[PDB]
Amino acid sequence: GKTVLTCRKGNGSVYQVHGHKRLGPAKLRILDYAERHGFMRGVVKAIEHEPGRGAPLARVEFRHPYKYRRVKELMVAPEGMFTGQSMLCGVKAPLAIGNVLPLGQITEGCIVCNVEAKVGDRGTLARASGDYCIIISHNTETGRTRLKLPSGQKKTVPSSCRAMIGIVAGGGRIEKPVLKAGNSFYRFRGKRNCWPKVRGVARNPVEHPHGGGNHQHIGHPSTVSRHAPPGQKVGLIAARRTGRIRGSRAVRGA
RNA sequence: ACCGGCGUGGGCUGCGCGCGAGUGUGCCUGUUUGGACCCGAAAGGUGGUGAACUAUGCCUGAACAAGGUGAAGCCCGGGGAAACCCCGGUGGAGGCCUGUAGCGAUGCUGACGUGCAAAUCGCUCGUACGAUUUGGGUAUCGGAGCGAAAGACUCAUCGAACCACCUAGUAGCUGGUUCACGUCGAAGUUUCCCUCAGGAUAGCUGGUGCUUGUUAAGAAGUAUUGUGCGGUAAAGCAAAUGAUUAGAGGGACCUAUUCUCAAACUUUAAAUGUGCAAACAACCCAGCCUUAGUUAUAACAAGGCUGGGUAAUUGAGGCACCAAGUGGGCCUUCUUCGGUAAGCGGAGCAGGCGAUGC
RNA sequence: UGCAGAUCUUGGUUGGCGUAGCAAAGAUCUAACGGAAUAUUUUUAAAUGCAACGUUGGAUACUGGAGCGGGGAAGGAUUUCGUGCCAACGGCACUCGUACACGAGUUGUUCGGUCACUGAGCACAACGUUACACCGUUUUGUUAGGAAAG
RNA sequence: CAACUGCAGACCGUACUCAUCACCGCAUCAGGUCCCCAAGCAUCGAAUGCUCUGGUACAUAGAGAAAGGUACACUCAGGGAAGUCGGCAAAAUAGAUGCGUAAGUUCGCAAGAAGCAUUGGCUCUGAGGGCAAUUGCCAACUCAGAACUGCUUACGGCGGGGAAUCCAACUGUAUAAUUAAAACAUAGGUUUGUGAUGCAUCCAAGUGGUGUAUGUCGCAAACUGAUUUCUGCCCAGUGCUCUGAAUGUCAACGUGACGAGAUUCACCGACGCGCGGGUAAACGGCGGGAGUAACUAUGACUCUCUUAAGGUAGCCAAAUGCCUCGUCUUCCAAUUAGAGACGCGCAUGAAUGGAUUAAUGAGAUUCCCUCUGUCCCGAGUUACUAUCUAGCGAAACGACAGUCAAGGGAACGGACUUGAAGGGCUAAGCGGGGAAAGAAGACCCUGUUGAGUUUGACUCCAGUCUGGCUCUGUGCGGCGACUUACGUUGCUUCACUUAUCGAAUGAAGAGACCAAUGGUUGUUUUGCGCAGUCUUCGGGCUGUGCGCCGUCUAGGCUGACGCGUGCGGAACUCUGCGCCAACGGGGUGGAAUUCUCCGGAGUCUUGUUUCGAGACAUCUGCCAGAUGGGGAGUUUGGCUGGGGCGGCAUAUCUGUUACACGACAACGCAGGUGUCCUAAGGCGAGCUCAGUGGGAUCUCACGUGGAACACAAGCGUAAAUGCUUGCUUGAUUAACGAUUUCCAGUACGAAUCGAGACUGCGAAAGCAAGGCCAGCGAUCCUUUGCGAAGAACAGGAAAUAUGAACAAAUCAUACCAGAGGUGUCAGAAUAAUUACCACAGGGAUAACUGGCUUGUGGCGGCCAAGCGUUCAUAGCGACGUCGCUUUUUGAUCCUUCGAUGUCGGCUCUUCCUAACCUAGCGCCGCAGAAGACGCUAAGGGUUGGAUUGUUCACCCACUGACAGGGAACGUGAGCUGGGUUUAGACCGUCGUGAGACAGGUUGGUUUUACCCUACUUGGCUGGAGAUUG
RNA sequence: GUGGAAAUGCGCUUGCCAGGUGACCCAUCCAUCCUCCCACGGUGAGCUUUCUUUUCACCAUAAUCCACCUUGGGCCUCUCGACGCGUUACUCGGAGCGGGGGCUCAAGAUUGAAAAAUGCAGCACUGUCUGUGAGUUCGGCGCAUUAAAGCAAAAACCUGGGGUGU
Ligand SMILES: [K+]
Ligand SMILES: [K+]
Ligand SMILES: [K+]
Ligand SMILES: [K+]
Ligand SMILES: [K+]
Ligand SMILES: [K+]
Ligand SMILES: [K+]
Ligand SMILES: [K+]
Ligand SMILES: [K+]
Ligand SMILES: [K+]
Ligand SMILES: [K+]
Ligand SMILES: [Mg+2]
Ligand SMILES: [Mg+2]
Ligand SMILES: [Mg+2]
Ligand SMILES: [Mg+2]
Ligand SMILES: [Mg+2]
Ligand SMILES: [Mg+2]
Ligand SMILES: [Mg+2]
Ligand SMILES: [Mg+2]
Ligand SMILES: [Mg+2]
Ligand SMILES: [Mg+2]
Ligand SMILES: [Mg+2]
Ligand SMILES: [Mg+2]
Ligand SMILES: [Mg+2]
Ligand SMILES: [Mg+2]
Ligand SMILES: [Mg+2]
Ligand SMILES: [Mg+2]
Ligand SMILES: [Mg+2]
Ligand SMILES: [Mg+2]
Ligand SMILES: [Mg+2]
Ligand SMILES: [Mg+2]
Ligand SMILES: [Mg+2]
Ligand SMILES: [Mg+2]
Ligand SMILES: [Mg+2]
Ligand SMILES: [Mg+2]
Ligand SMILES: [Mg+2]
Ligand SMILES: [Mg+2]
Ligand SMILES: [Mg+2]
Ligand SMILES: [Mg+2]
Ligand SMILES: [Mg+2]
Ligand SMILES: [Mg+2]
Ligand SMILES: [Mg+2]
Ligand SMILES: [Mg+2]
Ligand SMILES: [Mg+2]
Ligand SMILES: [Mg+2]
Ligand SMILES: [Mg+2]
Ligand SMILES: [Mg+2]
Ligand SMILES: [Mg+2]
Ligand SMILES: [Mg+2]
Ligand SMILES: [Mg+2]
Ligand SMILES: [Mg+2]
Ligand SMILES: [Mg+2]
Ligand SMILES: [Mg+2]
Ligand SMILES: [Mg+2]
Ligand SMILES: [Mg+2]
Ligand SMILES: [Mg+2]
Ligand SMILES: [Mg+2]
Ligand SMILES: [Mg+2]
Ligand SMILES: [Mg+2]
Ligand SMILES: [Mg+2]
Ligand SMILES: [Mg+2]
Ligand SMILES: [Mg+2]
Ligand SMILES: [Mg+2]
Ligand code: NA
Ligand code: NA
Ligand code: NA
Ligand code: NA
Ligand code: NA
Ligand code: NA
Ligand code: NA
Ligand code: NA
Ligand code: NA
Ligand code: NA
Ligand code: NA
Ligand code: NA
Ligand code: NA
Ligand code: NA
Ligand code: NA
Ligand code: NA
Repeated sequence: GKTVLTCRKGNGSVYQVHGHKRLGPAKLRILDYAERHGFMRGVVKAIEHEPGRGAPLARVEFRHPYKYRRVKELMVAPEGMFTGQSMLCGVKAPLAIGNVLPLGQITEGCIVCNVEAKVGDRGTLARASGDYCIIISHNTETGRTRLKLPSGQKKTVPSSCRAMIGIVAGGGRIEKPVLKAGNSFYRFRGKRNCWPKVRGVARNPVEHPHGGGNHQHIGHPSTVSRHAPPGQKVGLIAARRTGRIRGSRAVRGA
C-alpha cells in the first residue's frame, strides 16, 4: 500500500504553519535581577490582533536595566487591559489585574494566567482564550505550589515561577455557530493546511486501513492498541471506553 | 570382505583373477553446461532525470457590463396609563436571483469520425462578490508525491512515471528453419513422475556389425497325430440356490405336477481356442568308475568313462552395440458395456486411413 | 557456404487512381499599365491561343473599438529595409512573398536592468553525521562549545 | 555655509513579431496563450444590429434546379402525442406598465406563483429647477393626461406553466479523452489520546525534523452528516482497556552442586498469557411450537421449548418483497406504469443512524394545460455539397480471382460432380454477399506465467513494550545469604553532588560575610598545646582544645556607642514626561591647575552561567523475551462428457462387465480395506452342525452340510479346515538360498519351495517359523540392539574400526539388524480475492449461428371399452400401439478463440401449409337462420390502441378475418440502444476482510465502401467456322 | 538665530536615543485630467431635378518656474451652549456645539516667464473659439459591509531629545 495521511504530515512539507503575518512568540519578560528583588514598571501602548490566534496580544514598553534604550515586549493580554495602563513585574509588585508576581506571593484561591511551569520558561500554561488556573495551596517547607489546570488536572510547581493575574481575553469564542463552509475556510487560512477532512471509509484500501468494501463500513473494531506501528494507529487510540458518556466523566489525560 | 557349524566341511559377496589391451591422435553421432538453431512476454533489480502538462500550500501583482429583490442602522407621523405596538420614507446586506466577459461541459446519444483537431466544431446548457478567476516567483515526487477521494493527477506515458544498465532475462507455449538423387522406413501403446499441451522407460525403425551355413543349428501369426486345460453360445427349472402362474389328491400344510425366467444360478455342455511332444549337445542296450545322497544291505539317485544300433511343406539359424521419430489418433467387419438416441462416450479380435496414389 | 513465405529486416516498385477529395470565417467587378505569358492560323470580323498574375484610378462590400486597430511580457532571433530574382517552396496561381541572392539598419547623465532594498525561500562558511558528503542544521532576532568587530 | 560659474557625467538592452502566417501543437493547423488604450445611433446595455477613423477583399476556382446528404435555413389543409423505451427533436412563453396572486413554511420565502388589461403615429396640456435685480434670462429629460388618426399584430433581443412521488438539507467539488450523480465536501452532533522528560509523527544517522510563532475555548485521531423530533435491549464472541499482579507458566543474565573437564542438574527470573473487572455514537447482534371468547373468523388469556439479548419507537411490495403483473381505492375506453391504503417484512429499523422536512437541483419517476410534421402521410422552396470542367492530387486494402441451383465435403463453395445461364467496354447510385476492414479475443479454459488488494495462510523485518549488563560517584541505616560473630555479599530506606538528563539566558549580579560533625604546605615565610600510639630519630598518624583564613551592611527594636531582629534593601499615587558618554572627595608628584592612583559604585571564592531532576532515567551501546498485514517474499493439489459445487473412479480386495487359456476400459454395477486376536496362533484327542419329528431343559431317530470358520465376497472343509478340552510359545532365530504376483521382467507390499539352531504337541508317522489369499511406506536425519569376561610373545581359522606427531580417560563417527512417515500412498513444507486487471496460448475446452439425435415440445394414424334421448365410429373416444416435423427445451462437442458484431422493435422483399377470411364441393344429432366436420385449394388478404425493454400474455375497439411458420432464432459498413454485459454510486442478504449475488436501482463513445459481384437506371461498339475458310 | 497672546511665520555641526515617510490599494457619493454631445463664430471642402441661413472637417499649448479666489479637513482666539450644527447615507457637542476673526494641510482656479519664434488649413499673405450637459476611480469622505477573515517587510530619507559651537 501507500503512505497514510497521518504519516505524511510528519514530513511537514505543505502542512507547516502559515506565519507570514504573525507578530512573533508571545512571552513574558526575561527573569532578571530586578524582577527577583524589586519590580519593573511598564506601559501598555497597543492591543493588537494576530491571525490564527483567538486571544488579543499587548505591546508593553519597559526601560532597559543597564543601558540607555527602550525595550518592547509582546504578551498575551488579560481581560480589562487597556492602553496607558501601568504593568508591574517583580517580587515587590502589588496584587492587581495585569501584574506579574511569583507564585509564592499570590494568595490561595486567586485566578491566574500565563503560568510558568519552570522558572524562566516565560509562560506556558493557560494561554488560550478565556482560560485560567486556580491556586490551591502552598508548601513553605518544600517551596512548591499546587494549581488546578484548565483541563481539571492538578500540577505542582516551584513557588518561584511567575504568573499573571486575571483571565485571558477573548472568552466566549466557541459559543457562536459557524454556519457556512466558507467561514471555516477563513478560520484555517491563518493556521495551517488541514481542512476540509475526508473520512477514512471513503478512501481506497491502498490508502487507509478503513478503505474499501461494497458498503461503506469498517470491518474491524476501531479501538487500536497503544503499541500499534505508525500507519496502523488510526481510529480511537488506546481507548478506555467508548459510546455516550452517562453521568460524571473522569478527568481526561494520563 | 561377511559369516554358519565342528574337516581334504559349508554359503554368500566384489566395477575380482583365471598368459594382459591399453594409450595418443583424427573424424562423425548422441548426453550436459553455457546466448546455445532463429525471433517473442506479463515481470524482478541498481543508479539517475523530471511539478513548462497537471495536484496542493505560500509570497507579490491583475480582473469581475446591465438589471431584480430589498436585511440591520436612521428620520418623520399615529396609537397607548404603562409594557410597548403600527404606517410612510431612507439605506443598500446576501457562499441571494435574471444576465455579458471569464471559468465550465447537460442534451442533441447533432456534425466530424483516413477530421480543421492523436478530443475539435454548432446550437442548447451550469455558474458568474466568491470555498471566485488569473500572471510571475517559490515549496513537496517514484517501494514516492499530492488528492473537497474519481485507484484522480505527477510533460499525449500511471491498480506504481521516464531514462540507461543487469538483459540476447526465462518460456513444457505460438511462428520460422535455404541443393539433388539413391537404399530402408514408423508411432499414437506399457510402467513411473505436483503427472494429464511435458518427460524418463520398454515396444515399433535405421546404421554398424559379429558368429556361422549351403540341405537345416536354438526356424514357422499354418496343418496332422498323441496328450492336457476351460464353463462362453446353447440347454434346464419335471435337478441344488433365487424368482414365479394355476389347477389336482390327502383355510393352512404335505405329495406329484403345471405357465414362465436369471450379468453377479446351474447337473450337462459346443464352435472358434489354448499348453506340451513327435531324436544327434538325443535315445536303447552291454560292461565299468566315483560319491560324505536314499534304503536294514541287493537296489535306487546323481556325475562320468568304453563298445555296439537308431509330424505335412515352407525355408537361412543365433548373438550384440549406438541412436532417431513417436507416446492427441480415427474408421470399418464381427462380439460388446452406458445412454431414448446421436456423424455420442468406453472396450475385445482383425483389416485399413493417417503415410497413397491408380 | 545454397531461401518463397518467419503480422521477417532495409531499399525500390506498385493496382486502387487522374480516383476520394482541395465545401466554417458572406465577394468581388471594371479600364489603363507591367510582364515571354498575345490580338500566336497559310493547311473578311464569331464558329482555330484558352485560362490565369501585380500596380494605380473608379465601383461594391466586410471587420464594427471584447476589431484581419495601435503598443508590450513569455517564446522566437534577422522574419525588419532597399535592389534584384522565379529553379525548389507558400497542398490552385503568382510578374507576389515571412521564399532565394547581394548589400544595409538598433545611437540614452534622466527610459528598463546592474550599481543600491527586503519577501515566500536557497544554502557557502562553521559544526555534526555517514564505510563514503553527492547528507542534515542554517529568520520564532538570525551561524558556529562560540576568541568570526581591523 | 548658502548662490553663481567651469569641467565631466561609466556598463548592458534598444531592429521586427506577439498570432485565422513570426510562439506551443511533426505544418502558414477552425485548438491553446498574460497586460494597456476603446468612437456614433437604437437600447437598461461591454447584450444584439448597423456606421466615421484605422484595417482588410487573404483563405483553389468556373459552369450549373439528378438522386441521397449537412445546415449557426423555412412553410404546410384537417386532427393534435394516436409516434416512441421515453414529448427525443421541434413548436411554444417572452420587454415594459397597472391590477392580482394558492397550498405549504424553518416566517426569510414559495413569487415573475397562477391570471387579466394596455402598448403605433400626429397635435397639444400639466408637474418636477437655477441665477440676478414681482420681473427678466437660462438648463435636464422623466412621468401623467387629452383630441385626431391607423394596423397586413409586422427588425433585433427576451421565462412555457401547474399537481405529485423518490434522493441529497442548501452554495460548492468531482473520473483531462464514453459515468456530474443519489457520490465527495459542508455547517451541526458524538467519541478517543494528551499538562511538554507530553500525544501524534519524519529521517540511514547526529546537540537532527513536523503539528509547535503552539498550551485543553489547544493540538492530534475516528465516525455520522442542516434544522425539527428521537436515538430502545445485548459485554456471551472478537477488540480495546484497568490504580487488580493475587497466583500458575517463561528468555537471557545471575547463584549453587556431581564430574578431570566439555557437558548435565537445581534455584531465581520481567512484561505478556491465564484469571477477575469496565466498555456498543467499538466491530457487531436483536427466537420457536400447541390450546383458547354464546354463527364463523381472529385470539386479549394459557402452556411449553429456548437466547448475551430475543427487533422497542417508527416505516414499507420503498433506490430494500422471492412468491409477484401481491390485495383494495383512485387515475383511463382499456394501465406488468403512477398515487393513497393494508403488513407473520424471502431478507425494514434507530449516529452500521430511524422518521419527517420549507427552500434549493443540467438528479430519477407519473399526470394535466398550452403547443406543435413525433405521427396519420407526406409535399414545396433556399445555401453548401455530390454531379461536369481547369489546376492539383492521397490512403485503407491487395494469395489468385469474382454468374447460379442441388450434391457431397471440416456437417453454410468463386474454384470440385451433375445441370442451368453467360457479348465486349462501361457513367451515376446502392449496401444482399465477398462467413468484407480495423486488434496475435478483453468472455471461457489451460500453464508447475504474473501483478494490484485482503486476512485466522507459510516464513520473516522495522516499530512499541519489558528484563540484564555498561554508562556510574560519595555517605548513613535495615532485611537477609554464606564462612566461626567478624568478613564478603544481594536487595532495599534516606541524605548528597561531580557524571548524565531537561529548560532559560546577548551564559547580566550565585553563595558567604549571620561562621561548622570546615581547612590551616601558606604568593613573596602563621601556627601553638594535651593524651594515646608509632619512627629510618629528622618527625609523623588519631582524637581533642586555642589562634588564623574571617568582613562590611539599608532599615527596625532596646539601654552614641553596645545588644537582639533583617539580609543587600533609599521607588509618588484604573487611564502614556525626561533619564546615556560622572559630578564631587581623598592622597603622589609638578605649578599658580596638569598627570596618576584610591573612593563615589562594600569585600571574598576548597573554582561550578543560573534553575530543576540526579546516580535513577529508558541517557548511550550490546544481549534476551513478547507483540507486530505497518511492511517484505512466496504459496494457495489432481482427475473431471468445459470449469465450479459434488464425488474419489488418487494406494488397494471379492463377484460381475470379460466374449469357456492369459490380458481387457468407463464419474460402469453390487460391496469392502488403514482394523481385530496370548488366543481368535501351534499340536494331540474326543465329538458333530443348521434343522425336523415322536415323548416328560432331558431322551430317541433322521439329518451331504442346507451351520461355523473376527470382518466384504468367492473357493474350500464332516472320525474335519467346524465345536469342546489338555498342554504350549514355530507370531523366535533363520549363514544376503531360490521363486511367484505387479512388471521395465525395477522397487515396495503380499505369498510359495528350502538348508541350519533351539523347540512345542503327539506312542508314532507327522504338523508348526502366525490367524490363506485385503489390512501398508524410499534418500537424508533421529533413536535402539549385537561387536559379554578370559585365552594368543603376535593379528593368525579364532581379539569390531577410525578421530592421520604420540600416549590415558571421556566424547563423536562408521559397518549390520529394527523403529519414529510421507493416505497427492515411487514419498514439495502452503490461505483468500480481482468487474481495475495482465501475458503466452488453446476451437485439445464452455457462452451465440450451423450439423447429427428427438427424450421433452408440436402435429397426426390403427383397434374399439365407453359417451352421445336407444345408437362404437354425426361428433367424440379411454386402455394400448405405429409414425411424422425440427417452429421449444435438453444431449453432444464436428467447424470458428492472430474475433462470423451477441435481444427486441422499426423498414423491406420472398418462400411454406399443418387453411383464420375470400372460391368450389360432400356430410351432420343440417326444418329456416346460425354452426360442426371433411376434401381440392397458398391466387389475394390478415387492423388501431392502454401497461410492459420485452418475445409471450391480458384488456379496449374495428373488421370478411384479425391463421401459424422459415429465410445465419432473415435483416446493426440499414437505423435505434430500452434490455443484457466493464470502469462511478446506493440498498438487501452473505463474508473477519478484500469482496460476492442468473437479487433490485440510477448514469454510462455504435467506426470505414472510392474495389469485385448482385441489383437499379444510363450510354458506346463488334459479331453466322459466334471475330478465322 | 528671530516674529506673534495663540494656532504658528521668517532667515553652524551630530558618538547616543526617540518618532515619522516609505506603508498597504473599498461598495455608494462628489470629482480633476481626458472624450462625447449641444449654442454661438471664423476658415475649407460637399450636395443643389426640387428643397436645405444647411451636411462634413479643423479651431492645438509639453515639462519647469514666479506671484497669490473655490472646495474639503485639522486647529487657535473672542462671545461660552440643553437645545443646536450637519450628510444621499448608518452623526456629533461643557472631555467645549454654534456665530465673528484668524493659523494651517490637500486638491484645484487665476496673472505672468517658457510661447509664437511652434503647430494646423487655404492661397507672399490670410484664419488660428468661448460657454453649457453626460460619461469617466487622480484625489476626498483616513469611508459603509463579511470577519472565529481585521497594517507585508526593509534600504534610503526627514524631524526632534540631549550634546557641541557662536
Ligand atoms: K475572556
Ligand atoms: K522424440
Ligand atoms: K409552484
Ligand atoms: K452537475
Ligand atoms: K464533522
Ligand atoms: K459482548
Ligand atoms: K467484551
Ligand atoms: K443536478
Ligand atoms: K455488403
Ligand atoms: K527347521
Ligand atoms: K524438489
Ligand atoms: Mg515555520
Ligand atoms: Mg470510492
Ligand atoms: Mg491495508
Ligand atoms: Mg454510509
Ligand atoms: Mg527478449
Ligand atoms: Mg519475484
Ligand atoms: Mg445565478
Ligand atoms: Mg454523436
Ligand atoms: Mg473502485
Ligand atoms: Mg511450425
Ligand atoms: Mg519399402
Ligand atoms: Mg500426423
Ligand atoms: Mg532473395
Ligand atoms: Mg472529383
Ligand atoms: Mg458591417
Ligand atoms: Mg485588436
Ligand atoms: Mg502551389
Ligand atoms: Mg497585442
Ligand atoms: Mg491557429
Ligand atoms: Mg432613447
Ligand atoms: Mg454594443
Ligand atoms: Mg459584443
Ligand atoms: Mg399541419
Ligand atoms: Mg405504438
Ligand atoms: Mg427538448
Ligand atoms: Mg397564503
Ligand atoms: Mg406575470
Ligand atoms: Mg446536493
Ligand atoms: Mg469523462
Ligand atoms: Mg459528461
Ligand atoms: Mg414491506
Ligand atoms: Mg420498487
Ligand atoms: Mg403513460
Ligand atoms: Mg405504494
Ligand atoms: Mg444504538
Ligand atoms: Mg441497515
Ligand atoms: Mg449546484
Ligand atoms: Mg451455390
Ligand atoms: Mg460502379
Ligand atoms: Mg490468442
Ligand atoms: Mg502440469
Ligand atoms: Mg503480503
Ligand atoms: Mg483441474
Ligand atoms: Mg495377511
Ligand atoms: Mg472441437
Ligand atoms: Mg470482422
Ligand atoms: Mg459480416
Ligand atoms: Mg448487414
Ligand atoms: Mg457483516
Ligand atoms: Mg435645557
Ligand atoms: Mg441652559
Ligand atoms: Mg470659531
Ligand atoms: Na472497509
Ligand atoms: Na458506515
Ligand atoms: Na535466442
Ligand atoms: Na537469450
Ligand atoms: Na511427488
Ligand atoms: Na499444439
Ligand atoms: Na503431444
Ligand atoms: Na527570509
Ligand atoms: Na452560486
Ligand atoms: Na455525502
Ligand atoms: Na415492528
Ligand atoms: Na404501482
Ligand atoms: Na454507400
Ligand atoms: Na504424488
Ligand atoms: Na419427437
Ligand atoms: Na412426443
